[PDB]
Amino acid sequence: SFKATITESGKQNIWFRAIYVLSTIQDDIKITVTTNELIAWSMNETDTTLCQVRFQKSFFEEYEFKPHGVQVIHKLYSFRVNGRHLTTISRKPDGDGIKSFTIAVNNTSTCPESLANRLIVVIEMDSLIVKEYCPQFQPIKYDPINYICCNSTLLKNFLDNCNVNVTDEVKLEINVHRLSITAFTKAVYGKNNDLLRNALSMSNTISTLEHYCLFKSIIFKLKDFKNFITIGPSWKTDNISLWFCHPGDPILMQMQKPGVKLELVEVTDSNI
Amino acid sequence: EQWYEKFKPNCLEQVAIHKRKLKDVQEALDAMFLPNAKHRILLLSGPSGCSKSTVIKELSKILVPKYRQNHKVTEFRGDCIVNDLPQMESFSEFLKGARYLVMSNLSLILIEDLPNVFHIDTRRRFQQLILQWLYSSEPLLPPLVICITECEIPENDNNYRKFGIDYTFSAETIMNKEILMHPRLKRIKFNPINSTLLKKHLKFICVQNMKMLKEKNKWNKRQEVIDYIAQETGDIRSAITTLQFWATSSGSLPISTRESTISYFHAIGKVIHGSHSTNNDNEMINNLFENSNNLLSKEDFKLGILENYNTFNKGEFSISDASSIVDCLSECDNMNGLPESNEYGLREVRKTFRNISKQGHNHGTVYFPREWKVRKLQNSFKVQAEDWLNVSLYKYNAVHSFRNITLEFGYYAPLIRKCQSYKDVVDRIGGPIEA
Amino acid sequence: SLQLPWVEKYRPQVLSDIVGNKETIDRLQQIAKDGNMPHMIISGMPGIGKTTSVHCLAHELLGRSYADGVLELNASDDRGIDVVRNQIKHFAQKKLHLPPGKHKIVILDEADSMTAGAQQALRRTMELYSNSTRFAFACNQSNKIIEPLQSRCAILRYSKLSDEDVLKRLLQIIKLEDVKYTNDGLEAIIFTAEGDMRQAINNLQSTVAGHGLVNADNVFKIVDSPHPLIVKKMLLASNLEDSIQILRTDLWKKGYSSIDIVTTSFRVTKNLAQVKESVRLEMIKEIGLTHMRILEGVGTYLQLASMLAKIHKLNNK
Amino acid sequence: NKFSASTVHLEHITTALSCLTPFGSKDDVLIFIDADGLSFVRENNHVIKIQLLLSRELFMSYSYRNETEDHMKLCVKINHILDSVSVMNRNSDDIVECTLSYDGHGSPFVLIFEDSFISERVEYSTYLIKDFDTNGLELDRERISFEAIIKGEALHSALKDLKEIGCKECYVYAKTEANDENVFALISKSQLGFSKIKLPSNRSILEKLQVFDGDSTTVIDGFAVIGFFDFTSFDKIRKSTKIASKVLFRMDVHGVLSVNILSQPGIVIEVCMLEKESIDEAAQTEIELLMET
Amino acid sequence: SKENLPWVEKYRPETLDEVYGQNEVITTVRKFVDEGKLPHLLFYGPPGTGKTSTIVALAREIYGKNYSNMVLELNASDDRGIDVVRNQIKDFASTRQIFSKGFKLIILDEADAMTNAAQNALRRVIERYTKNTRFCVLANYAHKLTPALLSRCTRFRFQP
DNA sequence: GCTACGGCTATACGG
DNA sequence: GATTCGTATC
Ligand SMILES: Nc1ncnc2c1ncn2[C@@H]1O[C@H](COP(=O)(O)OP(=O)(O)OP(O)(O)=S)[C@@H](O)[C@H]1O
Ligand SMILES: Nc1ncnc2c1ncn2[C@@H]1O[C@H](COP(=O)(O)OP(=O)(O)OP(O)(O)=S)[C@@H](O)[C@H]1O
Ligand SMILES: Nc1ncnc2c1ncn2[C@@H]1O[C@H](COP(=O)(O)OP(=O)(O)OP(O)(O)=S)[C@@H](O)[C@H]1O
Ligand SMILES: [Mg+2]
Ligand SMILES: [Mg+2]
Ligand SMILES: [Mg+2]
Repeated sequence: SFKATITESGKQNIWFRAIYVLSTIQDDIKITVTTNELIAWSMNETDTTLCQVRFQKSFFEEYEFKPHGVQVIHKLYSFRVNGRHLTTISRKPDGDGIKSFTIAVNNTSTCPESLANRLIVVIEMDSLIVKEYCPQFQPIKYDPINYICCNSTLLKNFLDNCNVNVTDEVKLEINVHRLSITAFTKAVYGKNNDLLRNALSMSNTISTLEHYCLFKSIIFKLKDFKNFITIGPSWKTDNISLWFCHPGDPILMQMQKPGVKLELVEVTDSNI
Repeated sequence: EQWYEKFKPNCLEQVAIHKRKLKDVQEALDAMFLPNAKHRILLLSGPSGCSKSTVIKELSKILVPKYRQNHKVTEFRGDCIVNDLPQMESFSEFLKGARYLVMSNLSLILIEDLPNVFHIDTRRRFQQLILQWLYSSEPLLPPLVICITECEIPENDNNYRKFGIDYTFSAETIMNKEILMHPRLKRIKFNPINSTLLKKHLKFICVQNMKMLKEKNKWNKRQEVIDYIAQETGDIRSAITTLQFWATSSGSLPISTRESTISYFHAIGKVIHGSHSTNNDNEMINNLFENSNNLLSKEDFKLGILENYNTFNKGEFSISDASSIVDCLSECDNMNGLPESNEYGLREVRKTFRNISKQGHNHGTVYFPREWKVRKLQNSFKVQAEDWLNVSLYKYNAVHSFRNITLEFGYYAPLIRKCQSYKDVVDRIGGPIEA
Repeated sequence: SLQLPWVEKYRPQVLSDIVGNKETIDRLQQIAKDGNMPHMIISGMPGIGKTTSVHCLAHELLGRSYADGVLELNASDDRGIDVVRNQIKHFAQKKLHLPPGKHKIVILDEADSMTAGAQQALRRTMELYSNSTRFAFACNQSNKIIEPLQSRCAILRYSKLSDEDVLKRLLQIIKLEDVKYTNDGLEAIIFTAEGDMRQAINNLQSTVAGHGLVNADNVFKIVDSPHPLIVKKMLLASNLEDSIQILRTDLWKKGYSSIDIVTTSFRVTKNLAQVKESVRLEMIKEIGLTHMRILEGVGTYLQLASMLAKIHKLNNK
Repeated sequence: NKFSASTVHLEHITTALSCLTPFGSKDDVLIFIDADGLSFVRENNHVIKIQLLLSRELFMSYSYRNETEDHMKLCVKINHILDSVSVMNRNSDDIVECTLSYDGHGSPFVLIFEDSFISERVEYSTYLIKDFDTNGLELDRERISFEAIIKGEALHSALKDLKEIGCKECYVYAKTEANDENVFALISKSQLGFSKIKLPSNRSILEKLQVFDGDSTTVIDGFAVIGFFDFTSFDKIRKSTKIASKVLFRMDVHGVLSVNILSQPGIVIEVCMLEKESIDEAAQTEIELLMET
Repeated sequence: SKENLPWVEKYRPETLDEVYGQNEVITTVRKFVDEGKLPHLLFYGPPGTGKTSTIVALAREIYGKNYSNMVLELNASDDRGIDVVRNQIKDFASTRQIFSKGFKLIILDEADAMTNAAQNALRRVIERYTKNTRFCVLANYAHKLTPALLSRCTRFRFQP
């Protein structure tokens, strides 16, 4: 039915990094096949974060799809695949580059049990070595203010300078004069005012930014923001969009690529 | 599907739970959904198949869509292994994202699949992460419900390093006293399902299978099998599974349910007063050793026998019987924990209490041994004696052995120092001696 | 040199060839013909047909899908918390197109030796994926499986195999192999088996290999009478001079160790009938003191003679 | 001394030692001393054996004055040597001239490291030799079913991919098609599923694949040999293929794979591996279906 | 070389004809070898009765000069824990026998000192690879062996 | 062409 | 298994 092939380098680095991030978010990555795009998404167990990566048909050399599991809305075949398993197939080996990365599923009467509920991914190295994999998949059903347009790299350096174990929450205080974000963690006080957990408040300020349309204070997690931030800077050829409304409302993070759509939704702190 | 999955309750009236227990769970849960609740965590503890989560889910179904500031629970999945996360950090990232499940995103977080607590480091991490939630400074936090099933850990890990978690999977051996005696933690212990509710629910399931029951000529003997299952087990899931297995059968295979483990005080009472099921002490003792060897081998059981054998008739039996019991226990203590030692001590205690047993005996209440209190007072004595020794080393250059301390230094030395001060420790080492 | 032992050569391949426990085997046949297998725990003494029943049920329930629908894990394989969390989870998550009423089977042989954490993760494993795969635990002592796991399973207890099922299977094997026998030889083989099919087949094989004709003399010159039944005879003697005679001739000069005799005496006393409880506890005490003396280094015949003398002294009084 | 060998290219004897560690990290290593060269043989669980050989041409001086016996056998611990030559290698940039020595049975194995200022001398205790003989785990040279010559880099990359995908069990497919096609694959059982790595039929990676009917003489086409191996044993050659220019694969009907690794003179590595029972006979047909797929 | 040995080691039997006292066990194992079908054996008896001398001579008779690569002898002097059973014994039983003498032999001397976890794990290695390997268990105390392991072994008693 | 340092990985150890 | 207090029901 569906068959997609990637035959470029940066096109493969962005795919591998997106798959790695979606595997870090949830154990099983969610992939849906459309006739015009490839939607790979993943949601946390707490249902607080949702990262979705959309690969258009122009991102692949060939994007055959014959739907004639399946769910009509336009037909849509969705399936579940293990993230830790797909992140090693798409891993770029050291010493032998990838020439053609083909991903396909053949759920037809012509297919035997080797292709029944098992995804087909083809890797052809530049050394002509052909590596075959058959990851098992499970059919499923798809489950589908102020504006900030800051530069991704200025965020990138500070975010990489933040450890997830010692810093968990990020504050984003947007002002018309300047925008300062601070990666902080709170302190937990014990029985006799004992320090169960410390408080680190590493911070950085970026002067006001391109499209700081306020038309504030927001708090959300950090372990997925860093990953979604470093997804895009893998296809070297870089502006992130922050759409948040209220403390209790989710924040939307979007990035752009020539053939890749990046979306991240996170639940924000309802504290006012 | 299976009858315990297809005949699951739809509302709270179909849940096999006691009325008072349901009332105490309901009021506590309703109180924990208030803006600033006094209780932060609700620890439900009890045996398996006691509707501990089967009541939490159907209570959340009517509670969460009442306080959601515009419907179900968020359960922790321990088996989830994500790419970039240490295994011990899996619960931390769950509790760090679950705390965002507050107003307009409200969800009761239920922890029934506990993390791996048989490994010490992650058990300690679990404890300190719960303590970081009880002592959290967040103005608003979601209600947290933790269900722990009390089950005896079977005989494994032949190392002598068996800890409490290596003997019994209970809230006492998973949590610590700081969590268990916290002002913001509410514990509601659950009891096994009584015979009446089990009978009523197994009869509702039968009238929902009446056609198939009658076709296999099993509809008049349904009363006896429901009664036998209700009398034999207190597990609703096991009861429904056994009923389904008996109904779908077409032969005379015998009704067999799961096996339950006795309590420590239950085993003590069985040794002392005997069991009503059988009047043969040999059979009862053999079954107790076969099914509960993990408890009859611990020395605290032989200590509990010595602590509670005086409760047979409130202490009104012959001194010869008590002397025989304690002499047998002392002789068993010299057998180096052989399997023949406990099997002789318990048999002798039961034989002694059987002959003197008469009708109308008003027995007493058993208690746990105080050996641990003595062992902690011994450590306090050690600390105070070493304080005496080191404070009596530089002021007056002198060495003295601890054996001489426990005989003449702690009554005489304070009696000299306080008498020299009535005109440097001055108190009796280890506190005064009473009686 | 390529001939298999009769234990493995005549291992049943269908549920109809499994003798003993007629009701349970019939129920397993109903499960095999219907398909809706529930979670089950099979327990019993070793060598009565627990494993060959689960494997035959899985075969008769899957057939051509047995290669991809059965995951057999046992004590010889690593069954830690990680295997349950990864291998068993992926097998349960696997979607296989099986006939109607048919489910995947996870045969966890020797489930009594599994660690507590793996058993606790198995709770979630069966709770999430009960609609696709079913678990078949086989063990020897069912209390070693935690109660939360037993609550989700249908316990099937296999009883000891009687002297008639053993004779039926032995006669089938004899007819298949064409060996010479007589009635008393088969009776002796069954008597030495003590409810064990595997031991009965091994003893018959040894007798046929050694001599060829299965009579009482050739059976008893290579197979020995069960030493619990000799210890019971020695401990139930009336006067001391023949209990000492038994302990010497049938236990000491035959090669049995003193610690073995002492350990067998304890189990015999725990199940001895027609003896008063006061007598039984004193016998247990004497056996325990003798056990301590053997364990401390003194494994002599005099220490066993003294134990029998004390037992007779407590018996006559 | 009955044996003395001197060298300056200690990197050769260091890579030779680094090829032996995969076969256990703390056990006995057998050293065979003859006039042709110095060989180290290591056996693990009687299922796999590795035999490197250091020729006399790798040493300036190779005396071997032993005359009563043609070959000398000594058994020493590998952990003593590895723990020793590690701290010696702290200043390996110095011009070190290793001197191996052995004076016979009962004498220690001497390893002198002289830097023209310091002469470190290490004597290794020799232990009794076990019962197992290393000639048992060798392929029969008249029963070869397939003979594949593969490059070192491609095999190393394939082994590293099998390691990264887990690969609890491994399969080896070798079929020569009638027209011109040669098929060599390394199929793996792992957590992923059923994965296959196909070596190219081009003559730079797969120089020569030749399938016989169990006599190493009758070349036939259309039939494939399949070898079921445990990747625990199959991964022991991964550290040896890292310095391999060409690798020779040979297997007989008895289920023994003889991996021949030649490095560039240089060290000659011979690894012999045993094949599993494959008691289940459906994976064979599924392998055939997968390769035809 | 053999004259500088203690008499208890110098006069160790090398063939089955030099083992005296145990006539019924030898006359059974010899027929077992002659037919070529050797079951899983269990040797029990007092110390110094000839169990090890019997099993080593039997393996030499079956395997001849291939005793080195065809017999895995593990005793109390080597670690025999759960990992040893799950790795060394299992890969010795699973691999092929280079078509030398048909079946492999694993001799577990002094198996009474073996932990219960290892003896329980060995039960599914004894009955799974029985087509290519056979297990012999030598013990002096049968109370330290699990009942299942005793069940899957043919017991031969070595009399004084 | 060469080197140092960060990331990946195998292994001994804590409880 | 024992005692004591508290219900629910026939
Ligand atoms: N009338 C009923 N009342 C309660 N549970 C029922 C009833 N009918 C069916 N069940 C099922 O019985 C099971 C009882 O589950 P719970 O007791 O809530 O879980 P649990 O107490 O944690 O038991 P463990 O420890 O997980 S085995 C559930 O699967 C219910 O769906
Ligand atoms: N009812 C039976 N009918 C025929 N053969 C049987 C029967 N029960 C056991 N056997 C034989 O016993 C041998 C193996 O039996 P198993 O089922 O593996 O033993 P088991 O009952 O599983 O005990 P454990 O706990 O696994 S050692 C084979 O040779 C079978 O032929
Ligand atoms: N039947 C026999 N015939 C001749 N020599 C024997 C016989 N039995 C024992 N021996 C001698 O006794 C020595 C020790 O016997 P082994 O067979 O090695 O040990 P064992 O008899 O199995 O007792 P354990 O259980 O190992 S202490 C042998 O090396 C022989 O020299
Ligand atoms: Mg539950
Ligand atoms: Mg079995
Ligand atoms: Mg011996």
